[PDB]
Amino acid sequence: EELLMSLKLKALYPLTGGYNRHSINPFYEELVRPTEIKGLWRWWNRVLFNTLAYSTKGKLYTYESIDRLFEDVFGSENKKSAVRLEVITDEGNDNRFELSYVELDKVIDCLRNYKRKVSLDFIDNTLIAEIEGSTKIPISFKSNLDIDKIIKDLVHNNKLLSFELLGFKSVEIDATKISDKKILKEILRDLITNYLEYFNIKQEVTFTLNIYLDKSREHKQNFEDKLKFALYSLLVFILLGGIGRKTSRGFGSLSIIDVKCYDNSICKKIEDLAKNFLKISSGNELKSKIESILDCIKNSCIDTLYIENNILSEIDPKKNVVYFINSDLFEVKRINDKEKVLANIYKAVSSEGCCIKSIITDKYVRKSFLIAFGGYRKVEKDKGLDIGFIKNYLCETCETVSSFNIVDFLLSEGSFMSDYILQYEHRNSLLRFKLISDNSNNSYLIGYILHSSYFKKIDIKYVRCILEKLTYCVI
Amino acid sequence: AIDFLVNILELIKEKQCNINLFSAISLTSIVYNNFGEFLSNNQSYSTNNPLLKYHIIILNDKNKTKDVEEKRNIFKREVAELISRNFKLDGEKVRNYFDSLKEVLKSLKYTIVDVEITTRTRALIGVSTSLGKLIFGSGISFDPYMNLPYIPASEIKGIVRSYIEGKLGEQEAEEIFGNEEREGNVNFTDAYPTRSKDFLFVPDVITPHYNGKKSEADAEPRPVIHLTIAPKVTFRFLIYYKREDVGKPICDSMPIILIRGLGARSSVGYSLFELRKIEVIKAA
Amino acid sequence: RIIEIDSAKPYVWVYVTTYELLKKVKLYLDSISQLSNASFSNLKNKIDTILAKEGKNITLDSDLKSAILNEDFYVELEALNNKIPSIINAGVPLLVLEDSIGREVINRSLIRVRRIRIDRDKKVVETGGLWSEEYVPMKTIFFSVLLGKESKESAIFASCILRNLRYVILGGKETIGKGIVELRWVKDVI
Amino acid sequence: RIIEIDSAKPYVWVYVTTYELLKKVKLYLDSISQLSNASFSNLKNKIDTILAKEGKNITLDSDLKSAILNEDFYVELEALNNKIPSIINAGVPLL
Amino acid sequence: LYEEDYKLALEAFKKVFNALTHYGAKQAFRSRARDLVEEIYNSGFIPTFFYIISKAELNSDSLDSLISLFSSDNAILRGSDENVSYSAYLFIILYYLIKRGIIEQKFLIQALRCEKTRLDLIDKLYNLAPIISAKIRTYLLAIKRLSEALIEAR
Amino acid sequence: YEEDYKLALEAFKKVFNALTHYGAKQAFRSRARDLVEEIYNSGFIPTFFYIISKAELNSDSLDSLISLFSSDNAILRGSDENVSYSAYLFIILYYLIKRGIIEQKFLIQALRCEKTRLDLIDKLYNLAPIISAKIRTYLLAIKRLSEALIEAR
Amino acid sequence: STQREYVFIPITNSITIDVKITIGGSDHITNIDERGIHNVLVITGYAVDEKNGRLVPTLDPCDYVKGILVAGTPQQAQSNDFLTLKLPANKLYLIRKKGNISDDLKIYIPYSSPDARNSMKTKPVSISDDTIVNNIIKEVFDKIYNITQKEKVKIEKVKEDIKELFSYYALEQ
Amino acid sequence: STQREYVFIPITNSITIDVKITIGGSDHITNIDERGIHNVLVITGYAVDEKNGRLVPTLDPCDYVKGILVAGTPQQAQSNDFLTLKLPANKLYLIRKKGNISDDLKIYIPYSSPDARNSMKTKPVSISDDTIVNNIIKEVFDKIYNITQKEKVKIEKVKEDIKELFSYYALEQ
Amino acid sequence: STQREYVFIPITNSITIDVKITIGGSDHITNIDERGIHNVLVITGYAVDEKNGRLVPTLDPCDYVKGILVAGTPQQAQSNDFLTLKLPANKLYLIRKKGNISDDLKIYIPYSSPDARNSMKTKPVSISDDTIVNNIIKEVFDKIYNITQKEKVKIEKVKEDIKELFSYYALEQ
Amino acid sequence: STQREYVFIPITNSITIDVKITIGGSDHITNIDERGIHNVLVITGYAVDEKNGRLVPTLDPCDYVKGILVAGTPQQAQSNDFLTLKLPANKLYLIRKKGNISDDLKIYIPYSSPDARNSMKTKPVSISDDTIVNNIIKEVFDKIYNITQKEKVKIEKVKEDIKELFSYYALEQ
Repeated sequence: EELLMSLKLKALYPLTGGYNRHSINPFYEELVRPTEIKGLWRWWNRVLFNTLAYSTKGKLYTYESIDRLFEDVFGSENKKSAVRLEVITDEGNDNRFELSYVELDKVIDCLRNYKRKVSLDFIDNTLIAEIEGSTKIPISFKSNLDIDKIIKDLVHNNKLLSFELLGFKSVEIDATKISDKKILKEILRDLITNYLEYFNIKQEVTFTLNIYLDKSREHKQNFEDKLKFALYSLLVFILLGGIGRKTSRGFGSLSIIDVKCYDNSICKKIEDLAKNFLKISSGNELKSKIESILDCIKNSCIDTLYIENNILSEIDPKKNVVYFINSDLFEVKRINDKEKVLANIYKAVSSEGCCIKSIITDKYVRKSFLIAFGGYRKVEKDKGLDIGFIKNYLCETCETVSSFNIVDFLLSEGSFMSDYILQYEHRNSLLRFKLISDNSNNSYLIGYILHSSYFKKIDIKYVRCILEKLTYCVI
Repeated sequence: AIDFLVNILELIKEKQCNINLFSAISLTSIVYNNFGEFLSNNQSYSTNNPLLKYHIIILNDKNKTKDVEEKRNIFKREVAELISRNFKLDGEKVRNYFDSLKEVLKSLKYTIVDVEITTRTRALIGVSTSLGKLIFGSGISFDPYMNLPYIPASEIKGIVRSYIEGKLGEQEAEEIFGNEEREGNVNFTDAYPTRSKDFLFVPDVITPHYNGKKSEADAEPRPVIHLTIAPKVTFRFLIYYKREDVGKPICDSMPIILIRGLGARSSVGYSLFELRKIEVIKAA
Repeated sequence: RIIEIDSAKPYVWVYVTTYELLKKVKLYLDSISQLSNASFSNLKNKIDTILAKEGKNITLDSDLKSAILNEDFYVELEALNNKIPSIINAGVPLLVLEDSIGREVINRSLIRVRRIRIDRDKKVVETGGLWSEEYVPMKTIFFSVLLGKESKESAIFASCILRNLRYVILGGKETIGKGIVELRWVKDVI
Repeated sequence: RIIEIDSAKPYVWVYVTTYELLKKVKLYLDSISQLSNASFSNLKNKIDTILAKEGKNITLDSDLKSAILNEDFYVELEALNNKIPSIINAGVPLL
Repeated sequence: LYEEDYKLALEAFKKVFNALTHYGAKQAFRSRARDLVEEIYNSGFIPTFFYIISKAELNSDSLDSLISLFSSDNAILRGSDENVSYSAYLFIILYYLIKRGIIEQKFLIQALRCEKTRLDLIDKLYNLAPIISAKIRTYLLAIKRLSEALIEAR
Repeated sequence: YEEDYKLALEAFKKVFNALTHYGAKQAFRSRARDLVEEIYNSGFIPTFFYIISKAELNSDSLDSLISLFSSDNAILRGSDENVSYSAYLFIILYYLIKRGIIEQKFLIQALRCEKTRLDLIDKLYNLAPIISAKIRTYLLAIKRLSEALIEAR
Repeated sequence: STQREYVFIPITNSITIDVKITIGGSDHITNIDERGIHNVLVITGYAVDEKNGRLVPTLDPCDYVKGILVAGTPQQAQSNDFLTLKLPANKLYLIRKKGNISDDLKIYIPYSSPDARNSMKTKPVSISDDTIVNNIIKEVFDKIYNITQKEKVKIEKVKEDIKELFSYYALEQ
Repeated sequence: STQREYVFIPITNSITIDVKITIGGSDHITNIDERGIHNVLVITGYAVDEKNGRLVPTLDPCDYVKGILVAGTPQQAQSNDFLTLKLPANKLYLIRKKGNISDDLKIYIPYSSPDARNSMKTKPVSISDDTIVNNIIKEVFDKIYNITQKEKVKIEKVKEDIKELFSYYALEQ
Repeated sequence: STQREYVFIPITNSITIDVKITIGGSDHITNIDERGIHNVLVITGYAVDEKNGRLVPTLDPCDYVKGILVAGTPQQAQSNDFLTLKLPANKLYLIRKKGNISDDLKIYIPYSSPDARNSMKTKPVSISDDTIVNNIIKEVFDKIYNITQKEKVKIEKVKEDIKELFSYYALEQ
Repeated sequence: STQREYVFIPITNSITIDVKITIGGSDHITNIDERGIHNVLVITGYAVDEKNGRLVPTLDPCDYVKGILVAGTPQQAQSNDFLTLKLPANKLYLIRKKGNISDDLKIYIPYSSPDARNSMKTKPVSISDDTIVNNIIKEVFDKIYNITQKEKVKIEKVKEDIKELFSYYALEQ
């Protein structure tokens, strides 16, 4: 075993989770989970691979076979991983979340013989137990983690973050039946912890990502070639994706501070292509680099492209979904207020925000666009024609003014994609954002659209200059 | 009795090192698995009782059931926090154990190699054993009579041997660890925790999205709360032998092998250790 | 391993024996006393008091009222008089279960560990390389006797050898730390 | 070894004998009661009381009605008519 | 009469083995029988017993099919591959408690079905603990060997 | 009489050849000694379930056995454990065929497709006390040819 | 809901000959569209008796019946062999549950009563004899739902549910 | 053969004796000799209405009523109060059973018709409110409690046995 | 020489006799006297097609057609159907074997072509439905010998062996 | 689907392939790629008899014939040299399986009318005689696979498979 390479990266406002869905907990703190890197690296490998397969073969391959193809690198049920990650985040402390005291016993007395719901809000460095039965009583707590002011701003001013607080902030309390205080004092006490821990957010989380090789994986078929392709999918993971939660909206965006390597025979082009991001100096100059890195994985420097192997499996378009990189939908602007655009992206992904109420100026072409691009949207098909008039935009074949047709989305009935694109509460967003920079103080927002397989076909330039105006008013 | 199980959770938070954690977790699993049932009208619960919380609290309204399965997820997370917070390591009985054992092996005229390894990152040893298996789905190698997690000597011997067999070839390994026609020349002892900074166990999660998944359509997270060994926990174990011949390749290999994986899921950097000290008591 | 409430003294594990197991120890001491000169009336005495309580789960050396043994067997334990001295000669208590219960408790009291064999190249478990073994916990106590015959050398074997004999390695799995054991002569720990 | 089903008085083991084994003991007693003046009526009458109940599994000093001997063998025991004073004196019954 | 554990295991197996339809469901049941017999020793019968009922995810229909399997033959365990496996191994355990006369069948079905008598089942299992433990672990060893033979590996 | 010693010669001859590797031979030598005493101590049915489980008879191994009944160049595939247990299983079935304890047609159609294996094991269970009486001298002969014709490890 | 009718599948079918006035409204709940019968309703503690078969009650909780719950009438307004209960659909032990129903019904279930000079001696019965599952798909599963059965009769999966689900404990006296 | 009746221990008292509790033979299944009530019959799918405390048959198997079995004549005048089953004694669900009983029996259980005017919403009732955990505890027992005058003075445990077992379901309409 | 033909035991009616008059000689293959039916023939790799009880050759060894092969020639009509097979009687898989056959047996089997219209998915057809259980004896067994339905109290067993011995597969398409 | 044909492998060159061109698609069934032969089909109750071997249909289940499944057509519309069934491939008794096969396949099997005028009297025959396996290689394993053994280096690892796997039965006339 020996160290393959080292990637000193940084993350921008990462929302890394844990057992409690927060980056800190009563026991430890991890702002970077080496399990999420390995999990996302594999996700950005099954995407890049199907990109290399939808540019040289016109074929798409299922996930359970791409990793079966790469299991000699990332490992599987039949083989240990050949690469092993090791994240060494800086400041290397213990830094658990400790709640020293929380003086709350009036709100306890405000909660006898009643079924209310407590709700926490952080108003001017002080939190309030908003009993929806009209009692905004304050609380005098004292804890760690020093919420400065900025996160309190950043959370309240970002409509996405504030929307996900709706879980971690409130809970009903039935007390008409037998009640207590030793029990209520412990219900409310953790409700504080699960709330303040949501505010352990930090910009500029600097960590290293050491990647080791074992030197015991004999070159089965393309080991030396499968591996150096995985490094490519790791760079595009760094350059297009982030770690943590809501990375499809800019959070946890990754950068590159300095890349070393220790085996020139493999990492040669990878470190070089990675070296080209330490000194980015112009918006459309990076738009060239984003394409420079991508094409060197395509027809230029074709990394052994051994698709002619009996491991893969073509997908079924009417029952499978696959995400791959459309090399054309890419936009690199420039920004100087990360927090502003981080809160602006809500203007571009919400069905009422002041960026797509301008670009796609209607109800249906607006919503139906998000339904097919903005991940999964809560669309309640209990009202009138606004389930079909958005269907009329997303049919497989019907009267279309805009090209948002889905591979088997039929009207008057529901196929597999008909329910999937409509009722499946876990669907990633094809429209993504990422803020990237280092050593230049020149932050560049990046916008792109992952190409899916359920799309019948998409008018490239139309939905591009939709995305174009998008990335413009997001600043 | 059922009057005994409803009180089992209070027993954990009032002893903190003195219940049988193995049997306490197993008994808890009867409540975690009948969680919906233990909530119906099962009063006579003390003030200390942690099941009232799920009577008072309420998470869904349209479903009696969906209200419960959410409460059960919280109960599991709460149980993992009780164990990790209350059950903390008392390593005096281990030091008295290893010091008594070490004197025995001197009586038997061995050359002992005392070794302390320190947990650097959250470790996972014996993930497929039975401790919380009935709650968390994972386990930890747990000695139910020392009432402590441990690393099996067979695992340390098997990890060290794979490093010598890989480094020093085959014939050198089978000359130190033997084969089906020669006995081994090195014995190992289980590794028990002797000192921690604050915690001994620590909750964690594994949330697979794309595992055995064909496409993006069949993807959905499956969170798995479980227990891991906390960082900065020192495990002590012994290595003893009779031939000085085998003394060098063990004292050599030890520091290297620990910095790599010494347990489960070390490909993603979980069970990495740190040679804290090596003591060598020559026989005579 | 034991879990119990109602005790000013908590226990993680306890000693457990049965009446059939003490009978065979009495039977051993009965016969060797008639097949030799050595008469260990003190052990016979301690065991006779315990055997008189047969039919009930009793509790020596402590004051437990009822417990759950090995997660599965709830027993209600009578208390034999506290003045019956310790036979283990230690601080942990000692239950004597009636043999119908104690046969289940003692069998589930053995440590049972699965081991594997690793593919050297895939670093994964081999095919059919997974088996399980059975250990008896630390601090278990076994009773046996060592008998000799008048030989001018049984005299030396008992005089010098048997005295300088405290620690021995028994059984297998020696290289994973199993097998070390201690011999405690009744002659000096009666 | 016994599994004491169809009863609540639990035994761990039990003494098991058969009728052919007893017939050979009757023979030994009948013969030597002629080659000597010594008679063993107390033993010869216990054994003969048992041998009358041949063609049936009986238990002498017990109330079992059923058992699973040596983990495999089910027996439907019929207790003896009244009692026999424990040929081999012990609390453990004889089947 | 009285069936020995190996005859009781064949009977219980040919009901489950036929109720399972998808071979993926049978390969799961092969994993259950292999390690659920080792778990009953390490964590007792009673903790492991309710673990199985939970992992079975006894829905109204799944529990309905399981009951049908005791009497009918056309009964088919339907559900996910890991649900029906644990649902099948629950029948294996129930088929023993019922046939050996350890627990009455009515009380057992009424336990799995309604929540009130479920707690009462937890009690009966602690009284009958020395009865079940002595025997069951060799009837389940036969179910383990019957599955490793009649069901191809993973 | 010694018909069962001749029968054990035909059977061992088939096994001794269908076991290609010499380590698979030394494993069948282990099975022949252990599995004859286990039928003594534990009985036929417990030992048969033990055998038939370590054999891992899917359908690929069933054809090797079914052919071996007729051909004399079939070969057992698998590793030393699987082949040796599968060989010993054939050793047993060969006796129940050549002694009319089971109809060979039944035994071959039972080994074949899906479920009559359960019918076989069910039937074998009802003949258990007959079989364990008749195979004693046969399996004991197999045990001695094994210890004679196959070297140790 | 309306006046509701529970009929039993068990194989004599002359009491499902006795099925009567249909929905009137649209209260068909036992969905049979593609996968087969849904919202099946099992009664525990009864038995169909298949001889004047009208669900005679028992006391065992191990014997049960399964059938169809459809919008009906008390067999031409004859309320001696029916119970006519009303439950809030909380206590509706449905199987193969699909969708949901409102929280009150007027369910009519057949009724009989124990007659002495005999025992109860109940026994389970399966369903087989593909002529029978033709006898009921034509008679008792058709003249209740004969709007389909041009599309879902060889993607049927209803006999796959009849043979599977509709077990019962006939008296067999 | 002896015929028996079925009384229970409710929070209410609307089943005062409702019967001639003796048939000329003092045999009793629900034996309370050794360590508490034994062989107590549990009836599934029924509620008591807490008024005219006869049983309402319910399709929910989670309905819960349990009582004791006593041998008498079922008030042959009022033959409108029961349904007079006859089961082989192996088809009824008992609790804390004793030496088995494997012969046919005739049993009478208080049955009140559905009487469809409202919808049933059954709810669980334990036994508490010591006001009656002694008074009618004597009454319903006093048929066999003046014998218990030796079994209640020094063998007094069955007052805490009522607390546990009899947790029937009152309809509580 | 000894002409013989195959007639088996399905649910269908086309199997009633399916083949004209028996040999006329006193020879048969299957005993019927003591233990019920003896020497039931089992042919593998064929199904009955739910009608027109002929055996289309499948390939899997799981498909059974259990029946009583008897002495005779097929229908004294077009030989476009039957196998017309000769074998030394040590090459037909009998079950419940009795007094040994010793000669070569020319046999006729109701063979259909593979019928390559679509897939053949066999459906195991067990025998039940007591009404036909007697009809089968009434249409097949009572005529092949005529020593049955006339002088047998052993008719009871022939009612049981059909529901115990014969169990086959069918295409049903 | 792919119209597949079953070239059994006896010792004789009676195979002489006498069937039509290869797959017409891209996939055989009987692969020989790297671990040896694969997906070898097995037929039971048939003997090839190698007198223009055409698998005379026996009824003894102990008679089997192995062989390869390659996609071809039954000899230029001469559709009587074969059986021509259509089956769902779940019933395909295959050996040394390597990967998946779909839900519907057409199988052409060289078939002969039941060879009457003789009792079958078939006997087992293996494959031996390296002259024949050398023939069989160039006869079918190269005429149908003149693209393997060239991208494959080791060939004489799979030659003995023909001696090892492909046993059969024959009337031996």
